[PDB]
Amino acid sequence: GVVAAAEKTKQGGVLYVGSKTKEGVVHGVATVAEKTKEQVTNVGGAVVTGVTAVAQKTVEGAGSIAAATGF
Amino acid sequence: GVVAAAEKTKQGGVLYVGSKTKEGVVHGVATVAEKTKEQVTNVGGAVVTGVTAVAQKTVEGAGSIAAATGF
Repeated sequence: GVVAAAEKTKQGGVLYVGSKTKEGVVHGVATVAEKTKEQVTNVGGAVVTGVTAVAQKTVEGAGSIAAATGF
Repeated sequence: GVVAAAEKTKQGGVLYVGSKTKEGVVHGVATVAEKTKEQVTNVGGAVVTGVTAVAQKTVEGAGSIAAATGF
């Protein structure tokens, strides 16, 4: 069936961000529906979201997503 | 100067409105500014405002508006 497996076996830079916004509306991962059966959202990584969203070295590993929606 | 005068000396229909809206956003008389000196709004009549705004025989009289904005 639906199987997810992730293995991480580890045997063994200036970033300046400046923002100045008077008004800001930010939407990240958004799923919108009126009539649906399944609305599954799977997050294995990063969904860093904001007016000044900064992501630095977020997803650096074994990630597995298995979805069997429907049937 | 600024003078307003109104005199009303009175010496002596089926209206069916049906509305069906799932979502409604209604704005009537709206004045929007970021930097202004005067923002005067004068109402002598009717500003009937709504999702199902109905006006029937509203302004039937002597109405006077005198505005001396500025100078």
